[PDB]
Amino acid sequence: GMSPNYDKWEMERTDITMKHKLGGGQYGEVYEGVWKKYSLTVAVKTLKEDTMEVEEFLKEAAVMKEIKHPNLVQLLGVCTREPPFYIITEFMTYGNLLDYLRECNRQEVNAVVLLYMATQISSAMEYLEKKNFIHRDLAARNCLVGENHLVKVADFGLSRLMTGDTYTAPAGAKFPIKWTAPESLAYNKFSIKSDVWAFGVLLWEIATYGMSPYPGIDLSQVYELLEKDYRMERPEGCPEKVYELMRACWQWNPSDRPSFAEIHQAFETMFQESSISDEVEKELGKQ
Ligand SMILES: Cc1cc(Nc2cc(N3CCN(C)CC3)nc(Sc3ccc(NC(=O)C4CC4)cc3)n2)[nH]n1
Repeated sequence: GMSPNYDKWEMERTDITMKHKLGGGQYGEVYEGVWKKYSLTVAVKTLKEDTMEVEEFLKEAAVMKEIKHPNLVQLLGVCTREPPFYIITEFMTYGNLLDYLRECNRQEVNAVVLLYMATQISSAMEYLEKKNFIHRDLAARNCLVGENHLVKVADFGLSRLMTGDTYTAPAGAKFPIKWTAPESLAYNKFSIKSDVWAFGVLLWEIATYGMSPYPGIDLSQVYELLEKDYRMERPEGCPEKVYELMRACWQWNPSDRPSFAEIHQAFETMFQESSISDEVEKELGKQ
């Protein structure tokens, strides 16, 4: 018999040491912290006093208690009973994937590692796909990097458990044009298929080591271009099979886009073969 107000996810703020702010203010009020009890470094997202976004914060916290996967950043606890609200998650030492890609050593982050990243992400999405959840904000900036190129998807502020086949965002809502599928931009309609489209754009960010999508193109012209069947070109050095998958993710009709299960299977096979090849190449100097 547990105590009356026992809540398995709650923890006292005093258990956490708050340190420096992370993400240079780009990700809101998030700080690096330490869960003293375990001398564990953790990430802590908080909410400013006053704020008119408390509901959004609680929802984000709620969703994280519902998902668990090796490639989804893990919620460790929350402080949502009174005033300063906290969301505590495992710490990913290398930060967000976009900056990781923009500052990496390409000798280390090579062809094999890029496929490994996409394989890990598709794995997480296959999990969400089968749970019938939508992420709604897939982008390299929303993925994190740990030791040994470990990659996990994060930022579930818009993640939704779907009841139907689609989700209609409220009128007036604004979205990241470059990662947003046409049906979403035009009718605010989202589905696992719109996440697939987004995944295609994320593959492109990986392939280009973090370049911003649709180079030089004006945001106001993106939709018109897509409608005429324009799509970003194959990045220099990007394997043909990967670009094909990319193009499949950008099929105009959501029903024509592949499933994450299919995407994951494709990358798993490409990663394996590419990995083997890399190890055999190293073998050329040591047997
Ligand atoms: C969730 C999470 C985040 C992390 N790790 C990090 C690490 C990081 N770094 C800054 C730059 N150095 C060179 C490397 C480490 N910068 C950020 S910037 C950042 C901070 C927080 C969030 N997201 C949240 O707190 C969400 C999950 C509720 C996203 C990006 N996040 N581990 N776990």
